[PDB]
Amino acid sequence: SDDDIMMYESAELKRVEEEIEELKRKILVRKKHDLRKLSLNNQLQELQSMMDG
Repeated sequence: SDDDIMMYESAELKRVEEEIEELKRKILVRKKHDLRKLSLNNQLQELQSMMDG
């Protein structure tokens, strides 16, 4: 059964692949999240300074 083992490794490779695609999807969600968070942080700073002077 060395082609049973091979079928197991083949199934494990497919699973890891789907994890990497899922991970890549997360990272992209997180980049857009963090740009938006940065952008908001700047808007609040401009606002604070506007009330300052």
